[PDB]
Amino acid sequence: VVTTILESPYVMMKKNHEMLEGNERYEGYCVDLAAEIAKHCGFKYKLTIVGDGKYGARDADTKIWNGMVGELVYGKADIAIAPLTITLVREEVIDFSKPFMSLGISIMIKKPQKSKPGVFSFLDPLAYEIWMCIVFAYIGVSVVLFLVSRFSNEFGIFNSLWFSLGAFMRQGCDISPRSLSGRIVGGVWWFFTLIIISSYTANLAAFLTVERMVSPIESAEDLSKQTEIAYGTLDSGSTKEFFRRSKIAVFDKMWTYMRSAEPSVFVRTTAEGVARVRKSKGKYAYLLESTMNEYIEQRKPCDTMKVGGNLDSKGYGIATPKGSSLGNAVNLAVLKLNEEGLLDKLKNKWWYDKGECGSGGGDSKEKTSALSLSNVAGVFYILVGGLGLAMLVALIEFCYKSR
Amino acid sequence: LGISIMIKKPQKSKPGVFSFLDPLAYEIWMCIVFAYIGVSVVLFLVSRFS
Ligand SMILES: O=c1[nH]c2cc(C(F)(F)F)c(N3CCOCC3)cc2n(CP(=O)(O)O)c1=O
Ligand SMILES: CCCCCCCCCC
Repeated sequence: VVTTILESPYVMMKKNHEMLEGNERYEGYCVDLAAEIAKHCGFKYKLTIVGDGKYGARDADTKIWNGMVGELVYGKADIAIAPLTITLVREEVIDFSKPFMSLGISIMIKKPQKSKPGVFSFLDPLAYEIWMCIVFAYIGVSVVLFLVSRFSNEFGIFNSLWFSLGAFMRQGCDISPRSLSGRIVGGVWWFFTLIIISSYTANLAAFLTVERMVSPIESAEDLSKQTEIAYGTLDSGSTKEFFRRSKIAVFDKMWTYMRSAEPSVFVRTTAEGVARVRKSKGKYAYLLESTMNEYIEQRKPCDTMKVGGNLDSKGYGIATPKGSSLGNAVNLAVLKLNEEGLLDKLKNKWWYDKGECGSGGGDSKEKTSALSLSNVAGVFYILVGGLGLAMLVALIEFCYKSR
Repeated sequence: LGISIMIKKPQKSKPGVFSFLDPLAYEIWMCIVFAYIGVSVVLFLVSRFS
């Protein structure tokens, strides 16, 4: 007479549960765990799911345990082969195994996918500092060419800025320097433009060929500092109580943010939380138990992923009432299962082998597409802006010269 | 003998006649033509003021 719980990856009801019902045919990770714990410790067990459907807790006035703690303290069932977060209160009333699985408060974010190419994206292949240095190098070269042609000759400032700009944009030059000191400047600026244009084309080809996606946030230590991404918990439970009772600097900040923030970042249920993460953009991050997050990221549509380590560690046990002669028959078997590499094999199978998606198959899967007008339109805007400006200055010069 | 794979035979996949235009979408080429006409007319207009 062992209890259980209905969490999907641990104890699940298979297709056509009417035909296959009861201890004879169940599916789940905890089901295989119970089978193996019986194989190591032969005993009569009947899978009696908890009636209440939840884990232990005591009401302050009622002072009674309910779920898989009430089913154990009150002799309603032998043990509880199900995920129990080992904790002080539960231990004080049950006898806990050595943790057969350790976990923590993971961070859940939507899988980083390529954004819409912004306006002014054409100047991505070169850093901002390089663009500014290009502008001021052009303005320095033109001034020096002017000064050189006016020591020792139509290279006035206006007519030399045009030559430098013509030489940069690969379009043929109208005139060429004749002196030696003008020709040195011409030659070195020609070399400079050649190298820069080759660098821009090559780096753009690198951008287009292999795409490299980066997670916007890596760990909660930086998620606290960001604050442009909203991150939320479940309503109330281990996670919220942990954050309110925390005293570490980063966690205290991550709680002060979420305590006073609008709208309601706290989510009613984990299904709503994952739905909100998937629906929204990368502006929402969800803080849940590590196991649930690892499991969720494997099912369809595989649109989410786990980032960063576990914030605080706690383990899952196999409960047993204090006076049981079976109390010490489970510690040793759990330790042996953990040491044999059997529990890890069970989890690996149950989570990755029964996985909706695989990482290796879509690892590269690279396909290239034609440059849409969205990528480029940042230069069409500049073109039409330049034309409008040219007409404007033409009218200004005309009006000034007419009077 | 043994268990063996079986996949659809990859076709020759001959390229299109005007396949050289692929690296830029249709909209980009046509807006290039239209911006060319616009720039030519604006340059002419600005050049001529009496
Ligand atoms: O003993 C407890 N064990 C628990 C085990 C699990 C899980 F491992 F996932 F099955 C969860 N979930 C976390 C989110 O995914 C679905 C349910 C809650 C548990 N809670 C309530 P908490 O206080 O919110 O942790 C307990 O009290
Ligand atoms: C899709 C066919 C249109 C391409 C026109 C190419 C001409 C551009 C040079 C002005």
